Amino acid sequence: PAIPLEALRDKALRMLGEAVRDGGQHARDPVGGSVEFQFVPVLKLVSTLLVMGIFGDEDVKQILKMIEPEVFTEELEEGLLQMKLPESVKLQMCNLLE
Amino acid sequence: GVEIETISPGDGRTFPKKGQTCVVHYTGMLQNGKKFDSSRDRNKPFKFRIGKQEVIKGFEEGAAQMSLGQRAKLTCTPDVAYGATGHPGVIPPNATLIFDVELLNLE
Amino acid sequence: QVQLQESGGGLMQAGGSLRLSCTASGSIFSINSMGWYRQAPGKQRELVATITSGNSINYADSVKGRFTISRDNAKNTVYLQMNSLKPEDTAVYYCNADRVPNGYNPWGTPNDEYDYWGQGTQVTVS
Amino acid sequence: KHGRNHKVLDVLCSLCVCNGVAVRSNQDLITENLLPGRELLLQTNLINYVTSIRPNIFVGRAEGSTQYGKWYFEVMVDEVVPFLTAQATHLRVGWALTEGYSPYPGGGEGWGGNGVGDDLYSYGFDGLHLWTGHVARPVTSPGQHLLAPEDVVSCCLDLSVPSISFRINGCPVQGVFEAFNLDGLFFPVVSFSAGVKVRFLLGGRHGEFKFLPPPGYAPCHEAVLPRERLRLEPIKEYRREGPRGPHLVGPSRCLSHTDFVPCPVDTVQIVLPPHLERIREKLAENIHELWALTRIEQGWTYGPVRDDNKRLHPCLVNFHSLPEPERNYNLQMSGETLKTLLALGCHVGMADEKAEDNLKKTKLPKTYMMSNGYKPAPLDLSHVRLTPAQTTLVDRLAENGHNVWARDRVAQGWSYSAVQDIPARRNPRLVPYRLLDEATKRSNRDSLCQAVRTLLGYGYNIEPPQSRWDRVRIFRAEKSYTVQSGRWYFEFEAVTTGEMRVGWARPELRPDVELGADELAYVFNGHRGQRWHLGSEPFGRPWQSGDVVGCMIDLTENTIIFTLNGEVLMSDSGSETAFREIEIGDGFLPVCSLGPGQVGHLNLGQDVSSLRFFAICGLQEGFEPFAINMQRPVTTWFSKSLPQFEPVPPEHPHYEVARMDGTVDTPPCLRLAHRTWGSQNSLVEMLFLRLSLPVQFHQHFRCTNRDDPEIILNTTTYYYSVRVFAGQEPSCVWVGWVTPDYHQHDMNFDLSKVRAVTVTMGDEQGNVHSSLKCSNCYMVWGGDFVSPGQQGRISHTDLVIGCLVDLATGLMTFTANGKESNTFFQVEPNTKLFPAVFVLPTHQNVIQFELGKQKNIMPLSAAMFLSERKNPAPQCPPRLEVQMLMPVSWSRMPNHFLQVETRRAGERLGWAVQCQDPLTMMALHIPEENRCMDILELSERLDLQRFHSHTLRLYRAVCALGNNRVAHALCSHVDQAQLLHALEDAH
Repeated sequence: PAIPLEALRDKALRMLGEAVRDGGQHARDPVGGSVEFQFVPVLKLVSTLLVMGIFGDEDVKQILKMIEPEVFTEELEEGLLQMKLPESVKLQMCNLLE
Repeated sequence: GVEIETISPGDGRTFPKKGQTCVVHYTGMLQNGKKFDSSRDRNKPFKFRIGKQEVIKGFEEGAAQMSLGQRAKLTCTPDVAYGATGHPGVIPPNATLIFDVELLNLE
Repeated sequence: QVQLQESGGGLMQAGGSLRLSCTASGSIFSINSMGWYRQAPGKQRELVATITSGNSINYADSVKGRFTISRDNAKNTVYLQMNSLKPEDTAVYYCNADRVPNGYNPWGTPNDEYDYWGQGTQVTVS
Repeated sequence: KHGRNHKVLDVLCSLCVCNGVAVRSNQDLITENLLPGRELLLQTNLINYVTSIRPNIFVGRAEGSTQYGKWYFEVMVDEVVPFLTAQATHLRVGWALTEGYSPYPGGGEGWGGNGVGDDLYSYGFDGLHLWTGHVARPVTSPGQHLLAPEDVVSCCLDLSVPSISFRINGCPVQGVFEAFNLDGLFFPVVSFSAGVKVRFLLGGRHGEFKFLPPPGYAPCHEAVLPRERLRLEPIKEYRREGPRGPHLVGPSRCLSHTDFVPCPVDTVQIVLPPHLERIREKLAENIHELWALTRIEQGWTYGPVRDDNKRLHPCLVNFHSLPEPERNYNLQMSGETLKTLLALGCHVGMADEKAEDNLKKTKLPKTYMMSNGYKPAPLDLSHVRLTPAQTTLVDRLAENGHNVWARDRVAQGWSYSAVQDIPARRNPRLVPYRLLDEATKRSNRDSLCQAVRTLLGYGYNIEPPQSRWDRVRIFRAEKSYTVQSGRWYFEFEAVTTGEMRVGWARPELRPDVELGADELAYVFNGHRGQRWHLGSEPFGRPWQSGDVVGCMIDLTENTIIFTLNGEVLMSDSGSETAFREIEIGDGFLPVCSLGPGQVGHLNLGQDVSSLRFFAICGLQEGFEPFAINMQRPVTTWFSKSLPQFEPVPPEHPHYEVARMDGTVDTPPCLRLAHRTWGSQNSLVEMLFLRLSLPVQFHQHFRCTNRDDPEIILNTTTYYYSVRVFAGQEPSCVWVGWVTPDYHQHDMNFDLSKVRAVTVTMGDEQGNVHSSLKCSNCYMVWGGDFVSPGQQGRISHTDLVIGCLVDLATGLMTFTANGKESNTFFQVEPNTKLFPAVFVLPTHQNVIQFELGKQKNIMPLSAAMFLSERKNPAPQCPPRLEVQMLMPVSWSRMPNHFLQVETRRAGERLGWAVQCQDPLTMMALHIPEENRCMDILELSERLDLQRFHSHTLRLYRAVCALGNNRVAHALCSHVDQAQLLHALEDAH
């Protein structure tokens, strides 16, 4: 069954953009009650949407600056790698970088 | 089998005849008050060609039955609905269907 | 409680004597002044002489005719006698058994509001 | 047949997929069986918030009440945005009852969004149809169109005979409400779900009527009380938007229909002492001196031409030298005052000393320009002043006099209206003395104030002789925020001084139990100062308006510290800490209990700069502001005082439920027994019990000792019995059924308290073709129905009341002890009824639910359970249990509220209520109870959270491994709007 791919496209990276800055803002109350429960479902959705090829090159560029703006910015204050992450978030990030 | 209950009148002069696309924002609700369908959640009007047999017969009749901008209640009896088998996992077999149909536009 | 049985007023020419009868049957108090309070077509209800329980006459705003009001205290039947009908008296007449005799009120405001109104009889004037 | 248990969902999920290989037959069978019913799983759907706005006008009917019977108002729609969200824009107009109209934002009966309909207390009408009892009933109207811009709904309320009539664009509707309960006060009310602009038109300056009021119907603006100004307000709010932020608001001091009735004290029966002849003579003479003096002081200065003409009414000096009628009129003056004194408890006295001689008996002005002018005022104020106790006695005597005057007028037929109108017999000062304006109060006690002080000067010895569990509202932090270590600081400002206890409560906090009375709370009541852990303890001092308490907890040092405006409230012993030793336990939460008419500001400290006095107290003492980094505002939980059925706990210290098995010559029955009957702390109060599962009537109402199996297989008569154990008096038993919206926790209950309304559809000619009836509970009157008997009042028989219910015909017939009771009901199609009994305990064993059958009768287990639809064996599955009506339950406060802008646009332009910004919540509907809650409320309801998560996994498993057919089937239940909202939802 069909759901708007453009809607899920923009909403996935917008939600993850708010999520990483929510985590970096020292959230005493995470979105799902924990950093794991805040990042893991969003990273599952982002990885599925990226492997399906829905996202365009500009969206992939913003995801690269999301994961790490250290090098992925072409010639997110803190990348998702640098902040402390639970093991489930690490697994989903491993799939994404795979 | 099918009755149209006017909720809000439209213009009352141009009725969709055979040969054009019918654009509708329906809200399919069950027999039991338990909603099973709506199009505004998908944020997409249901555009279907009239007479080409791609809606349930009851909905097809109820759509020719009304005019532009004219909100109405399409009561689709199981006879003009799925009926004996229903829709698997959506509508139970032998159920009355009751529709908040809204003909927003024609092309 | 205090119900003012108000009899009808006849229709007759200007200058004709007519007795208007009303009985304020009820509590034995706050009935001492049974003057009528006749409300005119389109105008504020004008006050007819509210004679005390001893039939003490007073001046009122509607005294342009006689307005000889003689309440028979034997049965508390106020008899407002009208010898000289005028184009003012063609009004709906309303006996009022109010507490204040002759408007004299050395009392308080709730007491002043102890006024029982009548049924109303239109006494038209020919 | 065993309740919502998540291991069965796990079993189904295991059936779906086997080691990464999907069993298509199992997946399709599960999707075909469990899903289309929509009766076992918790359904979820996106609903829209609905807000109700009323005018402050309250009109009711009571025996001897001052209120007028017939009233009328209008609503002028000016803008509607149909389908601003995915759901249609809710907009209804009608009346509503102050007794039980509680439209809390979010949740409610059905799928939520309750408005002027959706309950038996409020009756509404949108453009097509009217609404009551959560039932929509099409009513014929000329336009036959939903409420659109430029539409004038004229609503009329007749109370003499119960009727709520409607008039759409002048032409009346063909169907009206009738024969409803008149207890409580009716008020106009419009409900809307944003995208709505409406204009209240109440008659007069407060909105000019577009159409004429029906003959005999007064404009609604005439019932605004003299102490209040007409304005548009929400019905019941637990929150408000004050300048500093969200102001928590307690319950309301709402009036009642019996408040408008006058109740005086009888004085005619009171006898008069010799003090009457001794003192009342000179007292009445003083009152004549008062009247004479006020007329001598210009205005009504007397002239000798006539005795009592216009402006020259004073006559015969200050002495009572009048002829016998007027003489007695002057004599009884202070005599009636003496009667009211002796009726209200004041004691008559006498001048033991020469008090009268000390009184000068001559006014200081002494103008006396005329012989009648002579006024001998004794200067009683100068000699003896007025004690404040004496002034309060003056107020009580004035109240008695004004109340008996109101009784005199209502006997004569004088109703109340703000606009003064003599021929209509309506006055603006006719309300009882409590609701009187202060100007009229002064006008009434003008002479009494002097009369009483003159009584004192003459040496008299005169001297001075709402709903339970809705009293307070408790707002607490969410149980997910239970702090178990550290030092925390949350502030609470007291906008209205009163009973607004503030402190820290444990996560397990009873909603109905008063805050701090039990060990579950550690609070401070600033009304008088006292702290509460197990009881009142003198501490600190009472606060004032604007005073803020910086409540502190040190869980490292096991202490709790209260402070007022940065100054630490010292205990009676002298220590700063209110509680020197507190166990950590299961955590603590910021908690507050506001009383009626109380406003507080619970500032947790999201913004440290917004947190006032924190630098003085809390900063540099090691107190982190509670909820400081938490970006979302802390979700709060308020003690919703709406009665709701919850299962009887096994740990209840007063009642116990026994699951007695079937055996032989006995059906499966559920016994209720008073655990602590006939002992100390025995709670003897009305008990509202129901069976947790309902029976649903046949949808399409078709015309339709040896047992006959064919008849038991074709029959639709499913019923049971209720057995009243010997000892429980039948006068306090109510056997019957309840609809799933019965919410009446009435401690003094009978069948006259039953909600009821007859919706009558007629045609254009007026002939009635439909007279449908609505009631939230259909029970035979056990409280009045029982076999007669001279002795043996504790009869050996159990008064077995059977509850014959035909699901097809709808016949609800009741039998008792083998005889058919005359009571019988007939309800509409698609009705769910719970087998319910209301009893007041009177014995150790009171009553029991006998779930059985009879000859050619099929049991109630067939009625509730579909798997046993044709099984004649009576059964008691673990789902079927007894539920008692709880008085209060916790409810989550929504994060955001519908911002409604109300303002008086003009005299013509009336009042203007506009809601524009939309708000939606993802509801969770409990299909067998017909009630929805917020899906965000599941953060504390961990019993339903697990089951719903397993339901989500069951969906995810039936649509697993490329089962796109079942994926389509799942889109019907969980749609993409719900999915996207769940994606974007943070709480």
